Amino acid sequence: ESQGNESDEGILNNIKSLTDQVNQQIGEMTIIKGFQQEITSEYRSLKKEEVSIELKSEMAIKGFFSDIIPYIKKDGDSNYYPGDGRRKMLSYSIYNYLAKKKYEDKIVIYLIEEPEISLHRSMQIALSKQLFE
Amino acid sequence: CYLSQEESYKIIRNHIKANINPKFARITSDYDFCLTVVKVLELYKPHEYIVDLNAMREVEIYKVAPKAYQSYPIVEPFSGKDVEDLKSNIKKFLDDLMAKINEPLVECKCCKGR
Amino acid sequence: CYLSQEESYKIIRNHIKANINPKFARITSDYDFCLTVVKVLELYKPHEYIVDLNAMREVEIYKVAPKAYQSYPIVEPFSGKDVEDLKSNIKKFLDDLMAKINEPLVECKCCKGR
Amino acid sequence: KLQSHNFNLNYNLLDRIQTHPMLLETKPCYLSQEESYKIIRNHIKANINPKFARITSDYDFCLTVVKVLELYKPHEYIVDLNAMYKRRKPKLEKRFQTKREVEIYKVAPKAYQSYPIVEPFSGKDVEDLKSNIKKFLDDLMAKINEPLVECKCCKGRGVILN
Repeated sequence: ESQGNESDEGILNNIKSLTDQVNQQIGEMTIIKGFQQEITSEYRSLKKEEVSIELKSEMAIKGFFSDIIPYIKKDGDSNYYPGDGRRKMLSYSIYNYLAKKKYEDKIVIYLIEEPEISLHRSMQIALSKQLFE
Repeated sequence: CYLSQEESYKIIRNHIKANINPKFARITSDYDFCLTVVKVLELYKPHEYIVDLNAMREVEIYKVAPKAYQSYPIVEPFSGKDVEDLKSNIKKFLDDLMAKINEPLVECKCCKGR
Repeated sequence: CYLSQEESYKIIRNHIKANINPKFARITSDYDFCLTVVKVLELYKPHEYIVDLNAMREVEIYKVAPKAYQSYPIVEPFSGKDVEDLKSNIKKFLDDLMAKINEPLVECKCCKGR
Repeated sequence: KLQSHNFNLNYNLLDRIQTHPMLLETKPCYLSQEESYKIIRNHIKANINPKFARITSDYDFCLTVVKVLELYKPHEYIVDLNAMYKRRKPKLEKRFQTKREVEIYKVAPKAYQSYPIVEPFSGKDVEDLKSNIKKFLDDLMAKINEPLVECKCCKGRGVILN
């Protein structure tokens, strides 16, 4: 939905080149080349089909967009983490973010059923403020 | 007698990387499937960032690829009636290509490179 | 006025890229987190690969990172008494460093490159 | 003298019509693609010196022989067994290597990965074809049996005849 300028297009093409090089570098390893060469022979012995078996990274084939996910990064810390309550809270902000700018052409009705399940009481008050204030 | 499509690309890359002048041009994308060398739209060469600490539009020139890849221009296979004729042709094309890439930047006149 | 780690790495990278001699050395990894320079163990520069077609050990000098990354050496943050002391210290550091990069290869005698 | 050839061979389709089958042998001939690869693979297996060079991958679709060269000073470096995964902390380990192996010759009977396709053997005569095969066969073997020590004067870099 967002607009893509020329600079973003250049970055998009640059990433595709980087992922392609990643797949090319994987095929250059000895242990990778050794396995896929012999597993090809095993397959050929199984069935006289003219095919070859290659080991490629799935993301480098589908593209970076395929497996991009949000990471809750605490400030001052270089580690990236997939806590649990913060995941529930941030999952609501995605709903908050979408509510602002996703469905501008339809009436959106939210059916929120038992939000308090496995939710800390401080987070319940936070959700209460979102719903009514 | 003509060289292969991939072999034609291989020699240009290896020779461009050889005589490339960082003063005028820079190589950005250097991959087995694509190549992109751009100019350095920037002032005199020695010790600029150093005087910066003391104080306190990018343009592509050549884009080639052995095979159809993204929007990269396709490479052309060096074809010559005689092998020495091919050798003369391959050299002349390269100097013509690479004198272009090392050509000093225009002074920019009105806007003074700003 | 002591320069911090990150921008100290920046000026070396920008200086190395700007004035390098591709005939003598090349940059393998050029990233904001690491930088690697290697030596071209290969002959005279003009058209070596273009003549052998008619007939038909890697070494690194400088490795540096602004922050701890893999096995790259940590860049030292430039320090000095004043601005001109930094400028003098930075200048001499770059030249002696980059003379090592652009130093012509050793013929190495008995192997004669083989 | 007859053909006296175990390996079968082919001729041009157009030039067979005007000739006699007994007169085919003296005419120009070419070998089969897979046959050419099979000849090279079989000879290499029987003729390479195990100490000088090592064959890494021999298959019906690919063939790779690398040159083993011994560094006089035993090379020492550090490897990481956790380098395949980014998240966990690195763990270093010492390894000594003495035989540095470089790829020298590789070929395939047909297009497979990046392997170069073997060219068929051609000759103006069946005996001329045999000599061409023998000469190329000896050339490849000679490249394989090159001596191997690294230069004390020229530390690193490459090899010197010994």
